[PDB]
Amino acid sequence: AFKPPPRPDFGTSGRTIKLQANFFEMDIPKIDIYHYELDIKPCPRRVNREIVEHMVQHFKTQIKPVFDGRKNLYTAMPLPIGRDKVELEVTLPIFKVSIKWVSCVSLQALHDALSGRLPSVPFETIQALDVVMRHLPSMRYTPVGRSFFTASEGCSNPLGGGREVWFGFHQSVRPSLWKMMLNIDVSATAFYKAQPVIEFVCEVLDFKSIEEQQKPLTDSQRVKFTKEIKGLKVEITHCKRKYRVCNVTRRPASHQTFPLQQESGQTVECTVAQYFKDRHKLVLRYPHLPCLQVGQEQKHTYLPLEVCNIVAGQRCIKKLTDNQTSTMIRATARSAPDRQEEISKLMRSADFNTDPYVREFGIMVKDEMTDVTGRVLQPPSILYGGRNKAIATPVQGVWDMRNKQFHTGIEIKVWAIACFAPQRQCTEVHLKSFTEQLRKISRDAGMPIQGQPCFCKYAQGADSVEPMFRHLKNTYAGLQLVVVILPGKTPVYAEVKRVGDTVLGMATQCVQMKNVQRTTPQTLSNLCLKINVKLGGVNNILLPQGRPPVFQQPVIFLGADVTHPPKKPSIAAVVGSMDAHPNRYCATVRVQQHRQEIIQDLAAMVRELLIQFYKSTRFKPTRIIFYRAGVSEGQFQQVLHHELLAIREACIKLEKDYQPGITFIVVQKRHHTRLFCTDKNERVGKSGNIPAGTTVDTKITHPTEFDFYLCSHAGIQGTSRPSHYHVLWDDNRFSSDELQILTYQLCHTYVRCTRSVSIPAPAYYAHLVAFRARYHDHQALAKAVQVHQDTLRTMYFA
RNA sequence: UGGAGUGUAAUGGUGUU
RNA sequence: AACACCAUCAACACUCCAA
Repeated sequence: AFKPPPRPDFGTSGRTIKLQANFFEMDIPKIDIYHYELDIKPCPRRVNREIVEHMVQHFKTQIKPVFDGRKNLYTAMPLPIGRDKVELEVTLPIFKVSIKWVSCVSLQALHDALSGRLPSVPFETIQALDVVMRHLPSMRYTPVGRSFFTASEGCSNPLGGGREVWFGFHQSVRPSLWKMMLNIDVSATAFYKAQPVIEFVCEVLDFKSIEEQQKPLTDSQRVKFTKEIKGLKVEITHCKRKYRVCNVTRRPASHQTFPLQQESGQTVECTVAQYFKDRHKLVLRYPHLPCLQVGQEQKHTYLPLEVCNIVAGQRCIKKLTDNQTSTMIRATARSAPDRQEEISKLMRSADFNTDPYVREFGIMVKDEMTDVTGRVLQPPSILYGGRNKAIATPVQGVWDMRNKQFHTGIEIKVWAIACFAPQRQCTEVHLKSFTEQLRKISRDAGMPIQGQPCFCKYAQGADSVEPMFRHLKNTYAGLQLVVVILPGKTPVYAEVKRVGDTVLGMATQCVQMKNVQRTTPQTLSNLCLKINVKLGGVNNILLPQGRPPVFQQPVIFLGADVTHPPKKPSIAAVVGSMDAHPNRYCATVRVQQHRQEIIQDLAAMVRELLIQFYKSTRFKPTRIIFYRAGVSEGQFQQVLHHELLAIREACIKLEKDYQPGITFIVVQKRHHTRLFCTDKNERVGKSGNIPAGTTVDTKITHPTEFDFYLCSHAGIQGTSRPSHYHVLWDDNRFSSDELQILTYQLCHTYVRCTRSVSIPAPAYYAHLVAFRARYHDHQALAKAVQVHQDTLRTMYFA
């Protein structure tokens, strides 16, 4: 449970399709770079970079480095130092800096690591290279999180009010098969427009000009302007000095008063306008507008609008209106070719091969994106049943149930209707029409509604939920489903899930109000999928004969994900397959320490599933496929250490000396890796993304370890995010082709739609279970997520 | 709450007049 | 009570499901 497995082979299945990734090939010298520790007493990163810059130029006689922003420093060539601390002093129109030698980061070892010589890739080297590549834009651009942003060169994309659209990019140095690469992905966000506050007022209050009004209109405009400007920074323009607006004056600049404290003699009552007239010899062109209160309320510092400008680099947090969000998505999340050309454009205007800090270390980055071969895997046949037992073939990652019926359809004979929407806006005609339509779609799907509901009543208040269901359960012998019509976002849903999933173990299905009023066959169809799954039936199965050889022996599939609160316990969810299709899953959910991604009680959970598996299959799993979702790279060593043992432990304490092969895989949807079609004809749909099933396990993947990219879904909008799979462990010794095909095939067992999803069904289900347990003093709440006896044996989370 | 896709700080710590 | 720094994968919105 210590070392991750090396990549066994390279996949050869599927048709090859020429691709380009957003990785940029880097040329790195064999020189050793020198690392030094800094000690600065007592400061923000920008201040540190500035201080280091001064220290660089002011100590050139004694001693062109790159800087981390925090105590960490690197140089290309060595300098006059020793292990001894060398402390000095600098001055900013006042700091003490201590430079100490640390280490010699050899890039020869990096070439040896990328090559077959050394198995391990030195992390310190990756850190160093990243610091080098980031030192310039950390000062040149506006850093946000792990990205760098900036304004627009020519045109200015506006949003209205004081906002505008700033574009940016996220860079990170990554290792590859033979050559270090620079991963870069563009992004965009909303900053505050660098304009005079007078114009900020104009734009916020919908003024064509400031001279449209000469007297303030109302307190409400003061509140609106305050709501927009309170917290922002502004710079002054009659001296330079940057200030932070704390409030807005009620009174005009001509009447807003303050204690003048004119040297000795203390205070005299003076108005702001009069102050600017006397002190700064400035008559207010617009004395009638109120003032910005800056600094401390006790300090009484006020400023007229015509001397304040809003400083740039201020990102917005305020809510965005319809036009703002529209213009945002109408200028970002563009099609794949557009994003591609934007990244190319970015690599053109950033110009890394000309920057001095980059040139200092003799690094060369390719101005063209990385060409990668790639291959599109083959979609599995989906077997439907009914009288015809028709087959559905996924085309472009999507299929349909046209002239097809469920592999195992359930004849629904007893069901109920409980509408929580007001009858005023939800008539009985709506309910009856919805019932007819639903019955038709149901009978067509292979899950026939054999007759009218045995119950149909309006209601109100969450408090009506718990009593009623009991009554409903005791009156009608053998009811199968309870349908709950909801009027939109409501805590009622949460109570319906509480009573339904935990208390009685009754199959419940909520439907939003509007979908009862206006009904489309698609909605009713997917809804029927959900119903048929919730009642223990089987929508569709993978073609039995068309499966990887892993299915030749009893194998269980596990999915795991963790969800964290907005102080409250986090929750980890682990699901497991219960047949050999594999269509049916059972869910286990636990509560945990705050924001602890490492699943603590995993072992126990696994045990349950394993036990349940046997109970459902009368077979003991010879193999365990564990899809862990939600963990990033920096956690792997930790997670792989505990959870794998937790899995293994669960296999030992259960029966004898039973140790099946565990295949620990990590799913990742959150990463900065993009893929584009080289051939224009290979583009798919309006978004022009790569075809569903696109697999890449070369060039841009890990040099030694077992990882691969898989885009298993069709891009509906924007640019697809290819799901990343990193095999942290493999006892079954899978081949690349077999495991990739297995994954892509498990991406088709999602029962909520007739489409291929981005991540495998177990992981998705785990996410759904976790997010479901979210709606449901620590040991008290620990029993709140424990679902019902009968609910356990179902897929309620769907 | 029919479904899929993709766009965008909180805490504990040290410290401050 | 504000303000600095170091360690740490939920909401909202849009697109698509006529010819």
